[PDB]
Amino acid sequence: MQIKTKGDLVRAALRKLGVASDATLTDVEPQSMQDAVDDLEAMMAEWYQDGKGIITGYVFSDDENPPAEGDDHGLRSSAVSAVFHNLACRIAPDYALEATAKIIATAKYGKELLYKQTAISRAKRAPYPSRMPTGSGNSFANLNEWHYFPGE
Amino acid sequence: MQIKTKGDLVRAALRKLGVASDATLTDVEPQSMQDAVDDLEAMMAEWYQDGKGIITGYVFSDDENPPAEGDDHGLRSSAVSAVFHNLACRIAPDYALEATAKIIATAKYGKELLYKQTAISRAKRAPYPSRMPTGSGNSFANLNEWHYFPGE
Amino acid sequence: MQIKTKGDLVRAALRKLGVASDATLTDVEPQSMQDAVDDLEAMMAEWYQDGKGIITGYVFSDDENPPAEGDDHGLRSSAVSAVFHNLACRIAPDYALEATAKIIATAKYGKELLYKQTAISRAKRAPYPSRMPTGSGNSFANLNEWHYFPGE
Amino acid sequence: MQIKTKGDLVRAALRKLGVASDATLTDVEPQSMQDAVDDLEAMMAEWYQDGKGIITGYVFSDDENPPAEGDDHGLRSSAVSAVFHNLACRIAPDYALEATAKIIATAKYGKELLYKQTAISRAKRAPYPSRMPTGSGNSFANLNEWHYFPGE
Amino acid sequence: FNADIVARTPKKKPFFWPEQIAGFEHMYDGNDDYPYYLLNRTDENSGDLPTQPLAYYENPEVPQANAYMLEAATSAVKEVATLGVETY
Amino acid sequence: FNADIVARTPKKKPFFWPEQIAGFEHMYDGNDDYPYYLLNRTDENSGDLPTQPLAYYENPEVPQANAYMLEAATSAVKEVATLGVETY
Repeated sequence: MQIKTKGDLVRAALRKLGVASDATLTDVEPQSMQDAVDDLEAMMAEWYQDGKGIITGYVFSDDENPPAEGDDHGLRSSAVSAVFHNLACRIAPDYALEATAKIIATAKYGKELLYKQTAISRAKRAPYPSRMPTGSGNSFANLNEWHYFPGE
Repeated sequence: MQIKTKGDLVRAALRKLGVASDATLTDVEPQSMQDAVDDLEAMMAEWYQDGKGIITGYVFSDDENPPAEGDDHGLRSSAVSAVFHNLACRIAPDYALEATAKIIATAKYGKELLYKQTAISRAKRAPYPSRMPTGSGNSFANLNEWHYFPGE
Repeated sequence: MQIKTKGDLVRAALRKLGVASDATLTDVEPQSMQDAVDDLEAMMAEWYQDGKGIITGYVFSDDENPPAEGDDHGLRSSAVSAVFHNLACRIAPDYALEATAKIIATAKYGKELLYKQTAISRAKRAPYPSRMPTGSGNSFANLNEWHYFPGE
Repeated sequence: MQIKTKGDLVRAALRKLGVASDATLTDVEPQSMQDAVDDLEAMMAEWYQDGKGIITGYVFSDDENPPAEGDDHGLRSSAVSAVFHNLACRIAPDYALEATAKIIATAKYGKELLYKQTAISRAKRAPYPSRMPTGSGNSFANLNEWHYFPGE
Repeated sequence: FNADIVARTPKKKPFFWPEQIAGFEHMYDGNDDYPYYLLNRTDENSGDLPTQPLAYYENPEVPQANAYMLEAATSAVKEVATLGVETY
Repeated sequence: FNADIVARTPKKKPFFWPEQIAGFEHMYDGNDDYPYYLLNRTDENSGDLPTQPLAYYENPEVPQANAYMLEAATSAVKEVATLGVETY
């Protein structure tokens, strides 16, 4: 993918909003880019609720490294579009703007697709209760005195 | 995260509202920042109902320390975003404004995600009533004269 | 908290309405502040129906002390926001104004949170009726001739 | 088909939006073409969720080859229309535009037709459960001690 | 055929959007350690999650045709498998 | 199969939004120290909480196919396991 850094995601979001692009004649101040990177980091931290939210492979930059822009986001190829569409939606209010309906629909669809695989992986059935017998059909379990399921 | 102080949250909220930013040519008076910090402290006190509300790790400043702005909020990485978003919705009426729909939606989503883990932790089932027998299956309890559940 | 007096609450309410603030160039006459303090006292008396209403710790000033403004309100940290939001809503009609939707929503939420703990504390189940037997299972009561519940 | 490259898809999408064409007098900057190609790659990666999404035969370009535009997309003849219609819908917000109703309807229809065959192929019935007997009618299985279905 | 209905048929479970139960998936796995079930309510793009009554997969059912035909065939075999009235 | 329904199936409990019962979670744990249940009503952003009738997880049920086929299998074994009319 050509989008390999956090700043690349920021530029993609700004191009989506029409605020700035590599084709326009006026580009935003680098402070605006830093603010957008901060918004992206906050959003990603909010999504990734310390491992109990949306898993994306995003790499959170540290304070020791000076430039937040320039580090690889670490996202997979299938996650970039959703991330930068949601970023455009989130940073639209900064410029007294409002993301168009297509951007909002794409952001919703991308977030759903982002969480689809994790939701599939988290649909796990609980084990048998501790008060449930194994049954006489399980000859191996019954010969070894395992009459009831362990549980937990 | 780069948002490490209460004033950073206030600046993020003001940037969200479009009132002021590090890119604009006119910034708000420091008294406006102090008022926003006071509003943030009041909102955090309201949310954290002396420990029976929303737990976020926010650190309440004391009167002995002069500058309320400058102390770390103590929030986690996932909690920051929601906070300042809500802050925007609470300080928009000061400047005769109204936060856009995206800001309100993000504030609702962030508050819900903030309380999600505490709600999971507080879904505790009550113990057995004091009038409920343990049963003869519980051989250990029955042999030690524990025929009924304690309760409370 | 930096809001420690009745006048601080009045100033916060006026700032929330956009009427006056420490940043504006024209502040209201001190008579307007006195009128707002009177409105706050009336509202607090109405809420606190001689102890049968909303309990907040608010301290009612006496006639002997000349300045009603200047005394600590005595509210908790979590009650200040609701109080001053409701005060802004109540004093908006004086200046031919109308509080915005966010202020009204915050006032409703704050009042609900204010009464939440008292409502929890007041949900007390009535004792057993005077005509209800204790039952033979209660050996201690039956041996002491307490065959029926006292009641009241 | 005359649409054999990624840039051909981008040009078809731009023509569908009325932004640029081989008949107009002003064509978009090549940077706009590169941005559209990046959007197409992101959309294709999102659709093709590492093989668990929409299978189309699209070939993802590598970083070693300099020009992303110029490589054959590898799509089938029946997939080109849906791809470039969805691309036009996705890149419309860049130019402060909104795709007309016909383009959106064609994009929906094309995506449905794109996933139709894969949905048919993925409607596979699960095998018999491990606890289900084969039955005495299956003489071959019963003579070979296969009294129960394997499962999994 | 009826046996095939009993074994190879999805059973009655709720229909959920993945975002409705995001973060609460351990509440629905079948344990009994919670007093209720929690559902997500807000969406950062749509404001609020759409309202739709919970839909459950229908329980497997033997068709009226299958039961009627099983009864009819059993009755027919019962009536026709009578030698004479006795084996005189 | 039916036994698996009794053990591994979520029980009948209410469906709650976390904000609906925020602060009243001790009222729904199963104790009997309160005369009623309290619900949060207001929201600081949406003004008022949306209205939606309380939904409960459906009780576990044995499918009609399972009961019908169990009865049919038991009847078939009853009818076929008759030596002669007597072991003459």
